[PDB]
Amino acid sequence: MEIGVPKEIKNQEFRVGLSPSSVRTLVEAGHTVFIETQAGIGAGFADQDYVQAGAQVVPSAKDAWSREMVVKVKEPLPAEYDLMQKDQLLFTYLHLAAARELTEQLMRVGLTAIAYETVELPNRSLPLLTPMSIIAGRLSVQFGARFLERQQGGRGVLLGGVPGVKPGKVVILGGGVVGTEAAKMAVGLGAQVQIFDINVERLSYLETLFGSRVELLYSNSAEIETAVAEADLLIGAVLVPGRRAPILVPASLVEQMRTGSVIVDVAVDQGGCVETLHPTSHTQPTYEVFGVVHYGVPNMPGAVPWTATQALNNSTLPYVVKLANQGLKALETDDALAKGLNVQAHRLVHPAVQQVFPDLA
Amino acid sequence: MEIGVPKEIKNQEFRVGLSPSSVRTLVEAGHTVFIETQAGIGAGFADQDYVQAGAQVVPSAKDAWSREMVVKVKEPLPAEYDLMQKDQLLFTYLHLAAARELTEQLMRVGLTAIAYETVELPNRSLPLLTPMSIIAGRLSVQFGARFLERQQGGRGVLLGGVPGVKPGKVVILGGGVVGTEAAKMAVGLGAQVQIFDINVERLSYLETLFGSRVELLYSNSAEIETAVAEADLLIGAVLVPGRRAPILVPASLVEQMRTGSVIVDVAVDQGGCVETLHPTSHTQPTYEVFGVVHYGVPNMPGAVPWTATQALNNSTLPYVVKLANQGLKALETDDALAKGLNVQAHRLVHPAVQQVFPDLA
Amino acid sequence: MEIGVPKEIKNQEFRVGLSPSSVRTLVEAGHTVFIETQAGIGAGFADQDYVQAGAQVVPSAKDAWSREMVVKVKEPLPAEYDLMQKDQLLFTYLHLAAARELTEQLMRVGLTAIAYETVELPNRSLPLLTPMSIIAGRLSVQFGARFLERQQGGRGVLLGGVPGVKPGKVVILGGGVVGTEAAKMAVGLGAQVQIFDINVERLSYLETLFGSRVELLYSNSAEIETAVAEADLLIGAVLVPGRRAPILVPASLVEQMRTGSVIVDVAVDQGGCVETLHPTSHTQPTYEVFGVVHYGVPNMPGAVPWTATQALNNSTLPYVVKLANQGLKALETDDALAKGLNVQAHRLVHPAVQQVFPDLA
Amino acid sequence: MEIGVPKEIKNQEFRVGLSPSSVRTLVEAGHTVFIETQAGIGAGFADQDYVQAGAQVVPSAKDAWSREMVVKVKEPLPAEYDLMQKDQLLFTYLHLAAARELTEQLMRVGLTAIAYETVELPNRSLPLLTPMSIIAGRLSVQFGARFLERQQGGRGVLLGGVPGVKPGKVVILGGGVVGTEAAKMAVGLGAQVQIFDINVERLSYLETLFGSRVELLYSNSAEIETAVAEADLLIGAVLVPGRRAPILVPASLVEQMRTGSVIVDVAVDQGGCVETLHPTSHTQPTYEVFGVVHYGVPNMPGAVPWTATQALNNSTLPYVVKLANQGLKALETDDALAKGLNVQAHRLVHPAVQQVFPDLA
Amino acid sequence: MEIGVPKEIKNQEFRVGLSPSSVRTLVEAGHTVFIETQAGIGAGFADQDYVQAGAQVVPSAKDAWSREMVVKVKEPLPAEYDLMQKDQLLFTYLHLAAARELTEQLMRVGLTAIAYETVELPNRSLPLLTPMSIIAGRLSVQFGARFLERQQGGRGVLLGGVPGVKPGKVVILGGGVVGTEAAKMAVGLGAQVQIFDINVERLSYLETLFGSRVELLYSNSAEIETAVAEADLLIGAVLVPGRRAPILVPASLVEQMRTGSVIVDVAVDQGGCVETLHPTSHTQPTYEVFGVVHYGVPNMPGAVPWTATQALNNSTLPYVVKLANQGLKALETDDALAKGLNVQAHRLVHPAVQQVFPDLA
Repeated sequence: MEIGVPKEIKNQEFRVGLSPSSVRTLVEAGHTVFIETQAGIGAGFADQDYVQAGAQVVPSAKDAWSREMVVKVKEPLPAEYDLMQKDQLLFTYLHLAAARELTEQLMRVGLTAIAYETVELPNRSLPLLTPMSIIAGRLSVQFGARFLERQQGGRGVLLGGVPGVKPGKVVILGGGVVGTEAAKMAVGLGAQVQIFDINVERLSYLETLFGSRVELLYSNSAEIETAVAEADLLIGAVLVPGRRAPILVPASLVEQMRTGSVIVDVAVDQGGCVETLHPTSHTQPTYEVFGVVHYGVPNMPGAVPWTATQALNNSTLPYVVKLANQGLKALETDDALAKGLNVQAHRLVHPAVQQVFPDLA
Repeated sequence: MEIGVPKEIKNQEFRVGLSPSSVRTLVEAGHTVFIETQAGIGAGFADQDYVQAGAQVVPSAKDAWSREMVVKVKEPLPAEYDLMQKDQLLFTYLHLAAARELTEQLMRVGLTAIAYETVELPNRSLPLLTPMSIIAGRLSVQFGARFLERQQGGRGVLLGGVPGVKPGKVVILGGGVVGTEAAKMAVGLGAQVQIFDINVERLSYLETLFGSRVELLYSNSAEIETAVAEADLLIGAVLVPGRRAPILVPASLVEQMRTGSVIVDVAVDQGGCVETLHPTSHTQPTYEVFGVVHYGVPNMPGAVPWTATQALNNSTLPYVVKLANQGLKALETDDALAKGLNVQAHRLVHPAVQQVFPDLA
Repeated sequence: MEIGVPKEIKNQEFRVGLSPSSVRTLVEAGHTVFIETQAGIGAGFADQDYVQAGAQVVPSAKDAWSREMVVKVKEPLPAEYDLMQKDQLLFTYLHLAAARELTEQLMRVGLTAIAYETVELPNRSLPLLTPMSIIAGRLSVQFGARFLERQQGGRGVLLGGVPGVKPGKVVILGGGVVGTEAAKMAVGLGAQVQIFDINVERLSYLETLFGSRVELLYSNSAEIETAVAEADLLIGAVLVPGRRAPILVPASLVEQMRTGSVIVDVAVDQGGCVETLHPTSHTQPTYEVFGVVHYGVPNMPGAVPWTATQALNNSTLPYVVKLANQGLKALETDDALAKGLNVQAHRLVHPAVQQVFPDLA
Repeated sequence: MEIGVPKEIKNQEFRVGLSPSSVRTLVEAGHTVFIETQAGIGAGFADQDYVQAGAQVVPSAKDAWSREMVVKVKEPLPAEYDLMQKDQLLFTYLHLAAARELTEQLMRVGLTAIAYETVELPNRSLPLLTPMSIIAGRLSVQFGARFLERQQGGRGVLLGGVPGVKPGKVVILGGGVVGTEAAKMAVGLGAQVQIFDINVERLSYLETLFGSRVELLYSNSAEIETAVAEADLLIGAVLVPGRRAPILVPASLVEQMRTGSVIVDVAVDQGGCVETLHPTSHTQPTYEVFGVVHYGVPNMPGAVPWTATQALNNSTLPYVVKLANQGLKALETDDALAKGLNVQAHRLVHPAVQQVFPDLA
Repeated sequence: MEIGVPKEIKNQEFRVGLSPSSVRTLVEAGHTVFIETQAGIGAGFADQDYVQAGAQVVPSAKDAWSREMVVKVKEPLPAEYDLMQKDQLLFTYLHLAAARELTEQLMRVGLTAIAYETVELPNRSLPLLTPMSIIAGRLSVQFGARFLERQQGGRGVLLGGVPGVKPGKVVILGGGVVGTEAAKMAVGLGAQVQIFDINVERLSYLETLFGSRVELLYSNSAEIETAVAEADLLIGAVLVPGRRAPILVPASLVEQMRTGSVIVDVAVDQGGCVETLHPTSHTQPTYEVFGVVHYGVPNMPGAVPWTATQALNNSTLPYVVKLANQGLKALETDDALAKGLNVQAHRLVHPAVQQVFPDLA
């Protein structure tokens, strides 16, 4: 099949739909791939690398959008609305329940659009999101460390301390994937770490990973208050993929934290468990509330496009190939794919999205 | 004895001569301490904290310089030349072999000046520098990680990678204190690590710390070239405390590195083992040469003043107390202290400094 | 019930159907056991040991084959065809889809034959094969190390290296049971290790076992090529228990490997992922192709009969007892046993074997 | 030479001068050994075991004291004063600077007495004490855990906690041998551990043992107060082998501890760093002060005589053999032995003991 | 809803139905809580702590039993029979199949009684027992160590030994939750450890926890005999929650153990795998049989009420809240709760209990 990859045009998006290794793999299965010049460049992949792999490098986005399957990272933007075609297959992150216009737009055109974020397994795991959740957990600690530096605005604490001096204290709210990758990094820098969770079984599993090196605590208001008051770095890791999280950290609690302490909430764009935290821009990543530093820049994984592109591809790849081979039948061979289907022939097919635009259905 | 602590006035210096715990300790031994208001603030110590400890908080630097012993972090600056007095004891980092004027200035006045950096043990270890060298080793990796982020200018690599994706490669030149603290952090973030050193015995000792988790290699030109060419993060850790280091990394080698790779050299202010690296300012911390990012901001420990002040104090403290108790006799009870003596009664006493200003002697 | 154990007569087979501890256990449940003299000897079990346990030691194979249940390790050989009886229960490794004659032979006679290798659980795990797969994974590294010695034909590399010298690189294709036991050993000797697998979830689980000590990579052609080209020891561990494996390592790739490198493929007898590798004999275990050493001797576990016999017994034992107690009814109490049934009363009952000799059905 | 071993008669002393393995070794070198019946029994060594080894088992202490060399664990008691002889060599723990009468007594008689505790190396290490110091460090945590049980009087805390529940906090004052063996055990039970010491170099070495699993803190009044106030188990491990320790823990500090907390001070018999702690008896091992449980039973190693006897012997053995071979000349071949000499021919030879009984000299 | 918590009156029971953190949580959901004075005291919770949390502290048990829901730890005792009321909800450990009278008694009264021990998940896991099983596993080693001390009656062995001396040997029968928590502690003290189990898959999982640090052995009579004969500490951990365990350790085996060895069987009250072990009292915790020390005191977790109360609450809490919110409907929303139901309106509803008092049904 013909597959195109346009360059991402969203602001600060440097990742790319397919890496050179994926392309090569796709080419070995017959398919032919067209990639817009410079598409791979922000992720560290030159056109040359795409050529060695068997890709035809195209000079314009129009030449990349004109194919049967377009494989991207972000949702299409208005600027590209006119490049889309009637019978395409579109495979990327869509987040339709948040873009009425985009949703209508794909409906008018009539292609079939598959969202990475809704392809779901029998377990209800979202295999195409996890890779990004892992990266975000790991980055949270890297950003946190940076903002604890005095020049960056923090109190000036080294997480690991030095023999004879207290290490930094990291408090993590949420013991899932994100919270666990975060703990790995903090423990790696030598910090003292506490993780809270409401699931004891999860707490039990974590002990098999960390032994007694980390404090594993049940999330109850009383313990949270004490812990939080003593933290140098507070990490919100309750990323329950639908509705906002209950506030575990109220502004009153935040007033009780030390000056130059830092908060990072992985769930910022969706809604976090920290009352005072809201999204910020790249230009002004942080703000203070009570002398406590808030970092609210979203899409953490976008900071490491080289790593992030491959991680995503390792997971999307088997799906891309299934689609290129079977075209639309794969939706009737693959249940998870079937679940990724959001729009087709002018119809809104995704039950969850229908619920949001109940009148679009 | 009366001891004063003025606020550091050097640009971007946030550390303070004595922390509250030191003060308290000093007070319990009879001595009385005077600290200029806000002196502790950049390090996270409010005046109140100094009061609980037994310090008298003074409103002006003049009130802090007027004592028998002044305890500081950095060298005195011209602005303070007129606050110094004839029979003081001055204890701080001086680095006289680099400041002719300062040196003359202390000579005119006639106090006795003891440099933290020359107090040396029979082993020739410099007990008052080590604490900062440890912190600098640990920070090198924290800075390096930050500059590998795409928005910061790097290729966009997560050091630890994710299962299924390659981790970052960190190459460390020098297996001493700095290089070893750096490896600890890199290994902690999940990176693949290589350390080079010319001392096999040192390599042998490192294996007792890391087992087979890190590659321990003999420093020879041939291996260095290969390693370096493949690095995402190159760390210069040859901090031989006198003369500049031989260039282990020539510009030609640097041209061979990947674009978006990062170099950090802990020995920048003194002279590093990387040809192309020179000091930079806080305002413009990095620059590119061959698409390779260079970070040249000196005094790494200044980023974590809270941690750095205590670490320094844990080491200087026993000396400060000896001086406050015995005054000038301690130099004749303590050999290491004796070695810290640089200037006294208008005379340049330090052999190494005499060698530099041979006509000042 | 009466249970016999004949001595294994296949060439180079030193294991035995039941160890002394199993016998004792069987005896405590009423059953009586007959074992041919010297049957246990290649595995390190003298007849005396069988006597203390309650076994009756028999002087001939005929005296051991004449019982209601015969428990063995390998398939019966022509030489023994005439010792078999009409209503026996035979429990051993059969591999019928590869022995037309054996299959016919058991059909003529009319006993019921249960194959260790087809007794399968609801998960489709083959509980009676796993023990051997674990041993084979562990041995692969032990053999590999031996063939890397110069006198054995390899380049002369110590896997662990020594401080200051590069360790050996081990590349493992397949992240399942075999590949994972192999990594354990290689990491144990100090080698640098990479594991490739197509299942990310499997890669994720492996990180919980190894942390960041091993490189966990997605199997794609591009990465495989690079890795393989740099390997000292290449281990094929794709042992998909039915059909041959896709060639992951083509002869062209092998021509690119260093001279004195070694390849071991655990799937040799069934068909491996390395093009150039074919079975060899004990007498001439290895051969060279492109200066690259190939080890092709099958049945790795046969090298450690003492360990291998107990491991097998720990797993077969509960089945042997069920059969001795309930006779043929156990097949209607035990689904897994039911699945092990291959031949009974002149009928070929195993669906998979029928598929191979569709005219035998 | 003839060597005797009497049974220890001190109350609650179950150890014995030589184990069976030592005896055997001594016998193989020519020497002949006489041991009083039941001498080994409290340590788990029956007379039979002594016989197999080559010892002659004697029915009375008189038969054991009558030899050229007597090897014991404790000091001789009045009851045995009359069994001693004029030219014996006595080798045991003496602690003369605390027993005027014993000292005079050995002077009257005229034997040469060598104290285990003063045999000292060029480093001033006391090789024959260390073994007991290691055991005491390990036991401190075992006793501490027991007294934290509610029925034993403590608050009812499990040191390791369980996932979801806080672990116990153990605070250790002193980072030497004792303090380090104690930390090993506490970390082993899953506790949260802090160690304080005044030597940073020692703190640095400890990090090579524990990594970031334990908090390594500089001993200053301020930090001690906070730590101590939060402890479940406080362990005093400043066992400076001459004079009493400075009080690190004043009664005022103890009033600030939680009820049901426990204190153990390894230096009780000599004088500890905890104000309120004094020796207690086996019959009433503990007492409360402020609701805080105090354990003051001395000679911790006496609780594990089997382990303690061998540990001691492994160290004394080479000395016992040197003495049996060279008799009194060994003191002029061995400097450390020379230093162990306390009394000889009616003369008090030990400089330290002379200082205490300056008129005995 | 109104919730009461009476003080536990059973002998040596110091735990309490709800901790202060639970109370607070319950109060934040509307409910109001009444706790008898001193109820929390044996667990380390003063009334004051209950007040801060929102509890009303009541002066009598009658004031605590008079509520709609009573939350306790142990079964009601005759002394309280008259405090119970007709429409209460009772939630505690009941163990009815062992108390005919209690059972009848709850039947007369007519409340609904829910047993912690029968609330069961689809897996048949008993979520409200596990917390206690974990604690008991950990304590087994702490008690064992204590009884190996000479004064306590054991041979005088330190589990960890010291370099140069043999460590203690711990043999654990049963590889489940209890046996695994026990191994964690023993390994933590430095002991040599063997675990036996009949499930190889379980043995396989344990290797992922311990690597090669522990010996993982299949439970067969022959190996058990040898192991046991060499043990210093034998731990019975076959706690199959219904019927007694098969005797793995017969008196004959016990006669073969060393004198001063210790046995602890976690399953004592229910019936253990050690023939000679029977329950003992607090007053006389142990007894000897063949010179081998037996510890038979039941309810190990009662020794650490502070830890044990929170652990239990972390698990019961979500159930208590569901009951307080939905009252009796929760039994028809929650299957696990439904399974906890034992008695209601004069009827014996629990199938297992009916089987025991078949005439009560």
